[PDB]
Amino acid sequence: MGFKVKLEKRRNAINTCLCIGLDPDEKDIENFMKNEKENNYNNIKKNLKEKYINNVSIKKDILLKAPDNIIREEKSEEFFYFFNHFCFYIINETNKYALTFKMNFAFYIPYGSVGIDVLKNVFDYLYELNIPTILDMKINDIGNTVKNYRKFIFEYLKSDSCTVNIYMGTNMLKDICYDEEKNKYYSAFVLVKTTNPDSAIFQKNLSLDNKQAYVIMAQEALNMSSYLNLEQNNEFIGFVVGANSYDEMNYIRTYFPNCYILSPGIGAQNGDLHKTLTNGYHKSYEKILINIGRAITKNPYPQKAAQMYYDQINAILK
Amino acid sequence: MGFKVKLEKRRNAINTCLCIGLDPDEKDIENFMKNEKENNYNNIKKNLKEKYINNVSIKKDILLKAPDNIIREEKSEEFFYFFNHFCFYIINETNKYALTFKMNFAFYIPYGSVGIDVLKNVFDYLYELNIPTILDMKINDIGNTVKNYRKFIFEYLKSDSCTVNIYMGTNMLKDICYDEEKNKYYSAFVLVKTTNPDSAIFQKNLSLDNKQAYVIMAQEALNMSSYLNLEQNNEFIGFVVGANSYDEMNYIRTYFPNCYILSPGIGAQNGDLHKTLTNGYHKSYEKILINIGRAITKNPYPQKAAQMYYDQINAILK
Ligand SMILES: COc1ccc(C(=O)CCC(=O)O)c(O)c1
Ligand SMILES: COc1ccc(C(=O)CCC(=O)O)c(O)c1
Repeated sequence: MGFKVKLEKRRNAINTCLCIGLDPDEKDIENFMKNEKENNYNNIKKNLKEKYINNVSIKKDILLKAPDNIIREEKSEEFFYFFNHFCFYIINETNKYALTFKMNFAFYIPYGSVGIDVLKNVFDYLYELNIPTILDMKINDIGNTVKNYRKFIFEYLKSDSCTVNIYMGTNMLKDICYDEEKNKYYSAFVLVKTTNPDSAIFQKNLSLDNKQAYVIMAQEALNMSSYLNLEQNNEFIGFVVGANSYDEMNYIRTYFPNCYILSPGIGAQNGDLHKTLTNGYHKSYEKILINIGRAITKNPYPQKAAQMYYDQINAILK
Repeated sequence: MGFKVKLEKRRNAINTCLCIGLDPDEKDIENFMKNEKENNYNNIKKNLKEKYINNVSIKKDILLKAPDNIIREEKSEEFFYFFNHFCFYIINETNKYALTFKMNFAFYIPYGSVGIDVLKNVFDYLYELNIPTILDMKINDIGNTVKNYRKFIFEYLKSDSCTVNIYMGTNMLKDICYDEEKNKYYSAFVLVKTTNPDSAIFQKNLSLDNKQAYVIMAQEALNMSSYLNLEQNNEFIGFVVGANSYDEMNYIRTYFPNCYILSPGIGAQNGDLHKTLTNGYHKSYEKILINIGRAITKNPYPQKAAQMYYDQINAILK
C-alpha cells in the first residue's frame, strides 16, 4: 500500500533513518569487475544465491547465468552483467541498515538502454525485498509530458517516490503524484535547498516579499500536497534540503512540523552530520532521511561503512 | 564545426527557423501500426529505401526486416519496430522543412530501455542527415552527477544541444556545456519562460533588484557562457521562452540581442505564431527557433502540415 505506511512500519523494523544512495559510476563497475575476475567471481556467487534475485524482470537468462560469460561467447553482455551484479552486491551488503534506497537516474542513463535495464532490475530487487525506494531524477516538464515520468517512475520501476524540480510550476505535481485513469496516488521530494556550492544563487538571492525562494517554494509544494488528497491517501510531498544548510534545516523543521525531509550531503560533502540537521528532528524519524551514497558504495567494505553510519545516526537519535 | 556554425549553414540552405518536435506518445505508435497494418506498410516501405537507415546501430536487422511482419518470430520486437518506424517516417516526411528537430526525452523513457534504443537510433539518423539536434530533457543536478547527462546527451546521442534547468545553480553548466578532459564545448538552452499555465509563480513573482527571476536567470546563464569561453568555441547557452510569453519574448530580444532563443507552444497549445512570437524576438533567425510538435506529428499528413507551418514562418520573416 501507501508509502507513509511503508516508512513507519519499516523504521519500526530496523530503527534508523539511514538512506543509502546507489549511484554507481563507470569506475565502480570497472573495479568490481576486476576484483571479481581475480577472485573467482566471489560476490557474484553470493548474489546468485540470494533468494529474491529471481524476482527481477530484465535479461534473467544472462543475469542469473553462472560466470562462464567471460569469453564463452557472450562478450557483448559483460558490462550489463557486472553493472547489475555490482548493484545487487551493494544492496545485499547493506539493506539491513537502510530505511530507504535512493538511486540517482543520471548514473543509469549514460550508456544508453543497458543501464535502464539495470535500473529496472535494481528497482524490482528492492520492491521484492519490500524496501522503500526513491528515484532521484529532478524531473520537470509540462503536464501531458511529465506524465511520461510518472509512467516511468511509479508504474514501470514501481518506485515509491522521486525527486522533482518545481521551478516550472507547482502544478506539474498533479501529473506526478496522481493518476486518474488508475485512481492511484504517489509521493515526492521537491528541491528546496541542494548541496552544490553555488545553490544560494537562486534558492536564496531570489525572494517574493522578503522571503527567500526556498521558503516560497517549500510553502508552495506543501500547499499542493494539501490540494491533492495525498496525506489522506497515505502518500506525501516532502523536501530535499542539503545537509550543509543548517539554518534552513531549522527553519523548515519548525515552520513545517510533520513534513518529510530528504537530506543529501553527509560523507563526500560531509560537513557536520550531528549539527541542527539530523537533530532538531525526531518522532516518526522517517521524516528526515539522511542520504549517504559514496561513503558506503566507494568504501572497500560497504557493509562496515553502512553500520558505521547506522550507529552514528542511531546514537544522535536521542 | 560547433553548433553556431551548423545552425548558420542549414539556415541558408533552407531559409527557415522552424523547429520540429518529435514526441511520440502511445496513441501515435499504435495508430501508426494500424494504418500500416492496413495500408500495406506504405510508409515503412519508404523508410526502407532511405539512405541512412542502413547506418542505424541498434537492431538494424529487425528494423530492416521484410516490410510486413509476415507474422513471424518477433512479437517481442513489434513495439520497437513501429515506434522506430514511426519516428523515421516523421523525419523522412518533414525534414526538408526543419531547421532543427527537438526530441523530448520524456516520450522515449516510459517503456524502459526499448525507447532509449529508439531515441538513440533517432539521434543517429539525425546525425547522419546532418540535421541540428536538441534533446529536451531539462536536466539538472550537482556537478559530479550532471556529467553523466552530458555523457548521455553529447557523446552517446551526439546531440548538438539540450535543455537545462539552472534553478539549482549556474555551476552545473561547467559540467554540461564543457568537458575538460576532451576539451569539448557543448550548447544548451536554459529555461527562462515556460508554457505551462502557472509558469509565473517563480519565474515572474521572484526577484532581485526589481528584476524578475527569469531576467536574473537569463543574465547569469550568459555570465557562465562567457566564463566557459563558449562563443570563442562556436557554442552557446541560450534561452527557452514560451511562445505565449509575448511581453518577455520582446524584453529578452531587446536586452540580450544576439542571444539564442528556443520557443515552444504552437499547435497543440494556443494561440498563434505571428501574434508577437516570431516578430517579438526576430533576429538573424536561427536565433529564434519556433518549435512545432503535435500539430505536425498528430496530423494525418505531416509533410503537408510541416510545409504549411514552414510557409507561415517564412511569410512572417518578411
Ligand atoms: C546518494 O548519492 C550521494 C550523493 C552525494 C553524496 C555526497 O556526500 C556529496 C554531496 C556534495 O558534495 O555536494 C554521497 O555521499 C552520495
Ligand atoms: C514539441 O512538440 C510539442 C509537444 C507538445 C505540445 C503540446 O501539447 C502543448 C505544449 C504546451 O502546452 O506548452 C506542442 O504544442 C508541441
